[PDB]
Amino acid sequence: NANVVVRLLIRRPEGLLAAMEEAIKIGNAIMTFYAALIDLLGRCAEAIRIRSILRSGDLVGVISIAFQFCPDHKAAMVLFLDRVYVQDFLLHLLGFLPDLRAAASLTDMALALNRYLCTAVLPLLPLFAGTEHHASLIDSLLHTVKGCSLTKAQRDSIEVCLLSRPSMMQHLLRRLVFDVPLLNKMPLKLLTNHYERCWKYYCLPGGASEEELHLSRKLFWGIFDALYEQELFKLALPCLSAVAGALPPNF
Amino acid sequence: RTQTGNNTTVNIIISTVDYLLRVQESISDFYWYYSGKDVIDEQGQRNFSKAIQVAKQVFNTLTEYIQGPCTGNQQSLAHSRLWDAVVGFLHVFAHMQMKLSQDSSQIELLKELMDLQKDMVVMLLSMLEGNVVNGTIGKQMVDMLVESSNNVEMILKFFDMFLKLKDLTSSDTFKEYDPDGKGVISKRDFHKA
Amino acid sequence: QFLRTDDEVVLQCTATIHKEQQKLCLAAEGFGNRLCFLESTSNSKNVPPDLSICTFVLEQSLSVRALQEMLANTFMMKTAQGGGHRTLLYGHAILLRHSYSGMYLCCLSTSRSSTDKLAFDVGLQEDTTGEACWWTIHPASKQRSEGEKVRVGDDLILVSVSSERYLHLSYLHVDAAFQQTLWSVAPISSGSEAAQGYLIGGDVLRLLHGECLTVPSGEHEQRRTVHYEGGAVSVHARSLWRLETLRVAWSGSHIRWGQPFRLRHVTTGKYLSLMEDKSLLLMDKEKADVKSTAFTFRSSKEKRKEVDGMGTSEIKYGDSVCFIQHIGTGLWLTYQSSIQRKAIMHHEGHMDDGLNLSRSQHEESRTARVIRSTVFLFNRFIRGLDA
Repeated sequence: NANVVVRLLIRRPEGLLAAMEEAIKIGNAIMTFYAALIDLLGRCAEAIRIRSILRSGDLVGVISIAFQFCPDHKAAMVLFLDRVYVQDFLLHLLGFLPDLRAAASLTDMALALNRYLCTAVLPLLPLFAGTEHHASLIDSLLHTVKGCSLTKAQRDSIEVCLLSRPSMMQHLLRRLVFDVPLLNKMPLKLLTNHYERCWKYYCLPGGASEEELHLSRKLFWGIFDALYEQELFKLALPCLSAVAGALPPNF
Repeated sequence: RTQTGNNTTVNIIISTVDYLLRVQESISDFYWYYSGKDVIDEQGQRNFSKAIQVAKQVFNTLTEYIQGPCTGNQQSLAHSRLWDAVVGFLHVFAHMQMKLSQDSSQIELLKELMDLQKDMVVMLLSMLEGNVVNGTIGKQMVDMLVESSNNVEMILKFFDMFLKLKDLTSSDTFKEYDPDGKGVISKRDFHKA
Repeated sequence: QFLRTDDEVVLQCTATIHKEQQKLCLAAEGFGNRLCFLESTSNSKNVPPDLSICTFVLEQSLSVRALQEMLANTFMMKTAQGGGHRTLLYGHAILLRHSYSGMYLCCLSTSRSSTDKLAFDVGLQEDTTGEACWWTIHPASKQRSEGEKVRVGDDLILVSVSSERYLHLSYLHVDAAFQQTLWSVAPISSGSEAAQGYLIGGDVLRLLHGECLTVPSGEHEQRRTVHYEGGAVSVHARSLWRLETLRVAWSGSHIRWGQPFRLRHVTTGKYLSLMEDKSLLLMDKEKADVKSTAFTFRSSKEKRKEVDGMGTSEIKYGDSVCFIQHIGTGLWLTYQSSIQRKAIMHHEGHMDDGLNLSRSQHEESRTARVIRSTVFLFNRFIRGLDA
């Protein structure tokens, strides 16, 4: 059905892309209409020979809806760009900066915030912008610290942290240590349990902020003297202490 | 052919010629689908055998259309466009026979397509008589059979190698070559003799 | 009557440019241009277009499934695959070849036009590997069927197999859009075509005396004089002559008597422009009227019209002598008198008009059109850098 529909649409589509990006001021039905068009065309993965015709220059729409009513359109563009189409060109689009900006602003926002959680699972596939992206992800997780969808958001966050370089990861781990020691809330507890595994991954290869990591390990041991999700966080806190051993070897 | 009495004529034979042409083209399409996988599936078997029955029935019509040697029907259908489907069925025959022979379970559908070849040449032999000496029909017969003449190699190899198969498998060094005199012959020794 | 392998034809549109039938045909350049472009035949009487940079050869004709089987084998092309000569049915997929170059018609990935987005452009690549050089044929007439024979003179639709886009007449350009465009097929030279040693229309060849008909050499006039010369000037390049009739269709038929002859000289690219007010001269393409330069040949000196086929194998090369009669004047090519023996068109001629005729070879033309392709490129280069 993908093949049949795509051939009939190459027969009659009926520049559309550039002037499509106009009437935000102005009528919403044509905007959502071309959003529906790109969402339909994003529903198809020889077939490669017409994937060329799928491939037959939409990054203008991608970038124009990457940051600018709204939340259907950027979601449709995310679906299209994900299905049709490295990692540094992929992270060039940093889209989620305005989302992580307006995350903590407590209902179209309430639509978009739990909408673009599943969007952020799609970038799961060494300069400063990665550190700012990790900071914005920690900020949106602090806006999460819905909730069941925030669990998938946190799993994507742990996967993006385990994807990596490690210096920007340590710059984000500074924020993780400065945040998680206060709540030691359960979302940040599992986030620190994941960051302990990230430090366990970077321990042997990575062995100023190591003194802060040792102080955070001692503070986590002291907060473990206060006695669930905190039980699993304390079980992974043994990996945090071992990573402190092998690594040194709302505002 | 004509319906002289009615106002608008209808030449029903040319219509069913076109119908056979479309049937043939889609049989060729079925061939191109199974042309790569070559281990024919039972659903394709059960569908395609039924299609062979369809083709057999319409060749039976085309026989009994011109089985009485009425010359206007000869002049119509000989002029008619069916001759592409002739060549196409012959292609289908030659290129099916190989993998139909090479496979054990496909002997049923081989019997089907074999039978269709039989009805094919029945229809051709029926329309292939009305000749004073040569005939423009005879011209066109010979010409498009020569136009066919690549796959003819395959079907004649097929026939002779299943024919003097039967002939030579009673000959000098086979019938006694088995110890029982029964045909429990080993296949490498069979190849050798 | 129909089309098979090696039936070399043209692809021509009839555009309605300002409500006039602009019968423009597709010009395949090659050898300096990978693209394609158009070539009008409306003023064919007075601006005679070239044929040789416009034609294509029906190389192959197969179904979709057979082509995808050829694609499944990722040479020998399955021994033909097909015929024979594989008489054309609609819905076959075909290969086309610019016969002068040896290129093949492909769709581009580029955007070398307006663009006017994702609808590609027209290329001429080297090798038929991959999907870019295969062309579905569809009837542009619901009255006619797919699966029946491709008639002479069918305005039809050609769509790619790689890009699967409609071969469209852009603006004046050609592109792989999603919108249709009619395309006429005229049997130029077909098929087979016809037997050797025979005079075939649309052919580059020499012009022998029994000694040739020479042009002055390099650094001359714009070479406009016409002379005889003996010796190995046949081996020299500038002794080459390409014939054209006024026929567009069946232009690559045989050469029979008394028919029009638009003598395009090869190495100039010019025309043998008889200005019988003065003498036999040489002028450009936009000059060349019929009654300016179109000739007819008689077997004798003393002195048909149309056949829609190859015609008879009329004139051979060896034991053959033609005699040049202009239509508007009836003159006959003799000479006048370091062989710079000036040839003239004269009302009578001597006994010294007994021309023998020799053909050329493929690589000779493959050098020859390349020569002035290079020349007209670097004249642009010279003038731009002089600017």
